[PDB]
Amino acid sequence: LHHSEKKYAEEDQVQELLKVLNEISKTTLTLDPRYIWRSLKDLSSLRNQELLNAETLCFTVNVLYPDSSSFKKNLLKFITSNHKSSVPGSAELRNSYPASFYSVNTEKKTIEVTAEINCFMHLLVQLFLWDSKELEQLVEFNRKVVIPNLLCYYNLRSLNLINAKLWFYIYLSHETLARSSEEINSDNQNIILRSTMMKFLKIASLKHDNETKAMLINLILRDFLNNGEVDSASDFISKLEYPHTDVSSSLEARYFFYLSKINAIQLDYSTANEYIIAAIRKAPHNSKSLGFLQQSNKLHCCIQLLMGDIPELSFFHQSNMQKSLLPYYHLTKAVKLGDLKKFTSTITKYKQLLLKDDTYQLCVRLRSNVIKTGIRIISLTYKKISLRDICLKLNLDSEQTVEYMVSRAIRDGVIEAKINHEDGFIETTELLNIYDSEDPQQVFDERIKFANQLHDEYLVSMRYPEDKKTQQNEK
Amino acid sequence: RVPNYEVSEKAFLLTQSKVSIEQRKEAAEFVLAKIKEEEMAPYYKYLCEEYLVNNGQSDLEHDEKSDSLNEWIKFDQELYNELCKKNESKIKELNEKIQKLEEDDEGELEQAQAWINLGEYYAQIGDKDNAEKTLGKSLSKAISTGAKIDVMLTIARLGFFYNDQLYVKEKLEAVNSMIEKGGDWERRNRYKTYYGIHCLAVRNFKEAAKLLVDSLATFTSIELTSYESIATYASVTGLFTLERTDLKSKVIDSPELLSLISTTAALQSISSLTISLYASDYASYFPYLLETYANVLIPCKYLNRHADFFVREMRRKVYAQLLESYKTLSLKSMASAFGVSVAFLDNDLGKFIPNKQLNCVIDRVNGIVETNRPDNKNAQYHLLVKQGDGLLTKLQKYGAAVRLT
Amino acid sequence: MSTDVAAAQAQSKIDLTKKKNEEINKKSLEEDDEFEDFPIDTWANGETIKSNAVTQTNIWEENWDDVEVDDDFTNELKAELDRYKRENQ
Amino acid sequence: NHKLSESDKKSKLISLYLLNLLSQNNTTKFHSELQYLDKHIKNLEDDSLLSYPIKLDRWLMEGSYQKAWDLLQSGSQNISEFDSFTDILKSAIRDEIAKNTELSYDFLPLSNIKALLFFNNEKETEKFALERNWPIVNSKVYFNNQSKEKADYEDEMMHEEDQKTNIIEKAMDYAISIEN
Amino acid sequence: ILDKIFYGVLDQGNGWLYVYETPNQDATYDSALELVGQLNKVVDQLFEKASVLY
Repeated sequence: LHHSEKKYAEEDQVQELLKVLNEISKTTLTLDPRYIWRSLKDLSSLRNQELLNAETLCFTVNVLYPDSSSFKKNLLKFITSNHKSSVPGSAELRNSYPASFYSVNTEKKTIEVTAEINCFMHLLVQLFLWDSKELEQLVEFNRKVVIPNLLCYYNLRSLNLINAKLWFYIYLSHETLARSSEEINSDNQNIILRSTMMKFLKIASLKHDNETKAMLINLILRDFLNNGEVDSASDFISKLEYPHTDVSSSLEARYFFYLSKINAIQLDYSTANEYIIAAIRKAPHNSKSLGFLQQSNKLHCCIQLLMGDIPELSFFHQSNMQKSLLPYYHLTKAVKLGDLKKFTSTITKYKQLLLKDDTYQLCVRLRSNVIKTGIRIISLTYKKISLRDICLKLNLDSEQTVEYMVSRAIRDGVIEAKINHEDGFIETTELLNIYDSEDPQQVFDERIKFANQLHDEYLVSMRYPEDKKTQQNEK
Repeated sequence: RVPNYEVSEKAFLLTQSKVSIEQRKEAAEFVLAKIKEEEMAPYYKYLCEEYLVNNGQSDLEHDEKSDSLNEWIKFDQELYNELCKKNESKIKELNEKIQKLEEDDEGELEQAQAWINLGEYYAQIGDKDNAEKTLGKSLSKAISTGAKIDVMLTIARLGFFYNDQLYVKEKLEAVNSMIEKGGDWERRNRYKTYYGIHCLAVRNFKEAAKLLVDSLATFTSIELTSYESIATYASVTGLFTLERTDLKSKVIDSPELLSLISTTAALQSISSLTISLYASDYASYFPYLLETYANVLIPCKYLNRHADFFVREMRRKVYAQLLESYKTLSLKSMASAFGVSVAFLDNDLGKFIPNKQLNCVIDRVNGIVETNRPDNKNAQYHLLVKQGDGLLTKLQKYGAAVRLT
Repeated sequence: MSTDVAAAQAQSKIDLTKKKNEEINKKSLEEDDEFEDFPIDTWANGETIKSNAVTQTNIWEENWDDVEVDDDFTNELKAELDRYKRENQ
Repeated sequence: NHKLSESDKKSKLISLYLLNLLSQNNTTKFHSELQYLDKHIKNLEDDSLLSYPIKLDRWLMEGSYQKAWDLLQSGSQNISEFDSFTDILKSAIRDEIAKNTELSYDFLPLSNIKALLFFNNEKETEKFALERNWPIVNSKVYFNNQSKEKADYEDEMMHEEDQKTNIIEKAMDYAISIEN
Repeated sequence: ILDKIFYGVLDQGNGWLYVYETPNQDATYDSALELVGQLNKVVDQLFEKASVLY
């Protein structure tokens, strides 16, 4: 009745698990098991949410577990216990297999290939928590059990890629739990979490398993960003060598996004800009990825205003995000006019929203940038312009004061002018004729190398699957 | 059919209340005469939907605002009753005739044609939903490809009639598909005129120019707003798109524009401006700019979206051409040429210069205007790299996407 | 819901079973969907999204307006005002 | 937090710590510390002296040095131990504007130099000009000499082949990639 | 000058006419704009083909 549903779901898990199990027995493989595993990842979520909650319990009991069943059952008793389908034929069989973990073979103990099955059990329970959307203690129980289970053996290459996804969910529930509410107990537990992250990474270094390391790098960077220890993060990003190999296109997207935040705080607005446009192009378009994309687009707009580049007006209208980016739309206009008065009003008015996204910190820095941007307009519109006239437009107080502002802004060399003190005006030196200079040479040189590197990336990718078709039988 | 386009145009004056007082008054009386006679009562109700607390409202069959400067759109409860009477009676009689034809044999010709006649009655009175369905029956039945084009066009007219651009957009795509299959030139001329006005309502007037020059040479008047307005549309797009020389040869390659002479206020105001740009009159130019705003842009359905857009762009052009021809000017003289004061003149210029579609700078101490636009090898270089950057980007994402899969 | 032109990014990646759950994971990481929280937070439907014609809904090609000033009022005054200074000189 | 970790002394002590970092003249560190203070007290014990180090950072990044000099001037009515970072920050500003004026000017009279470097004594202006290595001869500076030095210093450091970037070398690079 | 029938520019900063008689617009550089123009069309069509792989 209820058992029928559990049994349909159970069989689903087993075929994906059985397939992989054969693959890793021939020699540990990475990307071929990963493809299967990634599809199973989605499946477990859609069945668990929509269909029962002791549906996880049935599979876990049926296989030979090391303690995992005990760990699952505690959670369910609390929310109203289910003990049904722990009866023979659901606690006696270990699920039909040919010999790989077959019921007879396993009970007799000629084999105990519990290994992959144990990893999959961890994934089911962790997913089921996130699907339920419950935090506090349920999270703490998940963290305590699974972390030392995996570290009392040196994982083989194949098992290791599974446990990176386990490290993710533990961390995410913990982080949001701290962001639920300030608690004196939440606070002390974050030091506990911090320690484990870096230790996981060191294991991932030893086996040079590329996707394990990359995923772990993301979590460390996220936690730094939330605690405001960017100082501690500057060092960390300097000692990266990020793999671009076995990764998922989701891993690569997150990575470039994290550099941009750190970069912005280190007043790297130049490399930050490429990195955020890069992150979006790996990242899928979907409503499933929307909260990721939002934060990326907010980050991008602000980066441009800090350059003085000024985002397009177009960016805000054509996106289906106009409400979320609504403050950024008004910031773009504020800097455009050079308006202190508008700008001060915009960032106060929207303060809290900005404060949630942790971009409130970036916005206050734009107060300088209204002044610098104001002066770049003024040097374009007028070749020679009195000191007083400038004061009218930007609501300034003295001639001497605006002279300091321009003096500093052209030390950054944005305005491309030079100040006449003795005559009372500011005279631009812009006249181009830079096609008589050697400048175009440099620019052309860079484009060519980018083109050549695109060839190299065509080479590594194209011929690699060709080889495989000669290897496999299809004649 | 033909009556629709006149009614809408006059109706747009009631939609606005930034237009002239005597003009809006006149337009209300015309619309009311044809509400009685031609059944334009469903579309009169459509006007209040387009408000709900907005000016131009006064309706008493719906929401009122006599605070509005329009108070000549007011409904009557005689009107509400006249609506309901004619609506029901006409649908019932006209339909019964059609039912008989369906009973009788021959559906290839007789029945499809009979269904066209329903969709023309609903087209007339401003029912879009009811027109679409019944002309949906004509298309279902196999007929001439030319007729199918004629019918889609009757439907496309109705989107401008309500002034909903999305409805046109959709429908003119089906016309483009069937225009080649018929291969008729009769309605090829119409299609360009329709599609011209869709391009006019959106910001691409370059396309609009290319379709509407064909419409001068040959005009197809049924179901399409009258030929003096079509001149006014060609002239609008002409000023925006072209520059002196091109503009001059366009309106001498159209004899008809000159021989039609100004015979309506909108045509007069646009044509005065056309001459002065290409003859390089600046003196009387600056007043004509104001006249076009008043008598073309706001009264027109499609250029009322372009009232602020046009005036902003048109000033760039007139300045652009003068500055390109000069290394330097004096500001006071440049102000006099147009007919403004010195200080006033900067303000307009000073929005155009940082967008950098005017490529100049202004000394305020010498009082000279410097022109430092490259027009050499340096300009071609500056343009090219933007495209070549674009090519880099296209390859960066597509490259990644195929390699990962 | 996509950023800028939707079809340009719809072709870049379509539906795949591998990445589908991973799309959720990134969104959950940032914490919210961030398009449905802003209306709750403001506690009324905005009027700053109706700040321009395009900002609420854009079925046009961007004007480059974001300041939207009728320029016929100020020009009319410019013409006449200059005329008077000359006449009373 | 919410058990003797929030303290009166903590608020006072963060105000001073922030000032120490800013006097190092790395704003890079400043913002990173600043991010941490958001999650902690910055709206919970509000800003009224934790406001001061941020306001100062803003007036230097924009480069309004009247507002900056003003704030430090009013930070000398903060006689307890806050007056001890103020002197370092009045010194730093003199150097900042002296870099700026290389770009802005090539000619200043002595009177115009005196105002900009925030000196009230003529001998003090001439004192800095010797040590900063401004050639003020006949009461007029020639900043273009000074730009040459700073540009020349950027070249002198050995990287120098590919910093200049040889015409010949570009073509060679292009060639080998095709023939790889 | 607006025709560019003799090029040159009218200088009323002082009241002169500069008389240029020199080529404007280089042929080679121009056709490179069209070359990029074609390729920007072409990569879209490769991406139409690559929709099979996605």
